[PDB]
Amino acid sequence: AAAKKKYCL
Amino acid sequence: MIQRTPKIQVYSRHPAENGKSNFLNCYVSGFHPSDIEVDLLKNGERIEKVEHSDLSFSKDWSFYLLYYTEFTPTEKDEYACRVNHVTLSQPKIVKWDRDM
Amino acid sequence: GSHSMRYFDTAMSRPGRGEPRFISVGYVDDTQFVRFDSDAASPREEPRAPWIEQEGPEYWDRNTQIFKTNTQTDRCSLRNLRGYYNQSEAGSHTLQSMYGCDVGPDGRLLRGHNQYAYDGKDYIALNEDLRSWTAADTAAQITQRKWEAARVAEQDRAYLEGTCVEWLRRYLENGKDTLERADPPKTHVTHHPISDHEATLRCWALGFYPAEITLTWQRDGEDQTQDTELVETRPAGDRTFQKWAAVVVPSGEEQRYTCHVQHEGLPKPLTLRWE
Repeated sequence: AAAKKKYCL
Repeated sequence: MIQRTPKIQVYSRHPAENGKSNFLNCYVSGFHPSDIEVDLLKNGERIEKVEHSDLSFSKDWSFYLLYYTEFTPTEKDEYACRVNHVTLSQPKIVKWDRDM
Repeated sequence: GSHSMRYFDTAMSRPGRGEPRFISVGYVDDTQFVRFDSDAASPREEPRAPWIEQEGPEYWDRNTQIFKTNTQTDRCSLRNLRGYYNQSEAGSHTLQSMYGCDVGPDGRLLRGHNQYAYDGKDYIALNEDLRSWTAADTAAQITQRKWEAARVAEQDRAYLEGTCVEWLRRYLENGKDTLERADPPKTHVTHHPISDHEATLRCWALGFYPAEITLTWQRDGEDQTQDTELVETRPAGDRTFQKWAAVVVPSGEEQRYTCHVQHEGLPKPLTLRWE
């Protein structure tokens, strides 16, 4: 996917 | 919280020619936070079918939006953009000037 | 020339008005190609570019699921940030992020980006090494500690050096008739008397892509930086951009001023004068 999995800050 | 006031530009998509169809743009940039109210006016009246771009922001985190609608400039008609934001005491009105 | 792919995500709380809105918009250079908005009636990865429509339903579905999960992650993040800054549940706050890659003419990685801002201030950023973090304050040091324990930077590095560069190269090829075409500015100078003693010269650049451009006025060869009014580069709504630069000139001295335009679309830099 071009989107990246994000991480909770 | 830091807040940044919008810069406002009002202009046409293509150079303006009386009686020829065009798009009227109101570009709001440099503002924070992102809630903003934008109206396009024709002789002081709010125009109804106005579209806008998807909210995005520049590298320095300030937001921008383009509001646009089709129009036909004429010698008579006056156009403008009215903007409100948390940073403004009252709505700001910037008139369309075909030389800016 | 060089190219970038970047996502710009905004999550904003609105207490009393539902959960925080999440919008994510992806660009190649100055061309938007995808949007996801959690407030859209049926949230989906939505094409903003005809060359993306070419990707199959599995691409759409995969990204759609990443955006939906990202919406929940950004809400997690906003709840944690409110607590890191001892803020009350009454106020609206905004978390922004930008991530993606830049590549050169050969398609090789120039550099990766992953960074965040809270309430308009930088909060944490992955360093250019793609291995360590720069935290703005003691709250972002808590996120840095959590992300160091969980080896987040490695996952980000792998995305930026792999997935991001591979997709950018693929988008550039599928979109080559537009993404790889620089449109030069159409330029002209206009003159507007102010008084008997002065007039404005305005140097216009219209119809150009990408948005990066340099417009300057020189008087007798000297840059008039301080005395030039430069408007923010603005979109026309048909993919191209516009900009002008104006200087106030003493009457009769117009020919001493020259407008200089540099743009990647032009075969060579332009020097223009009034008439």
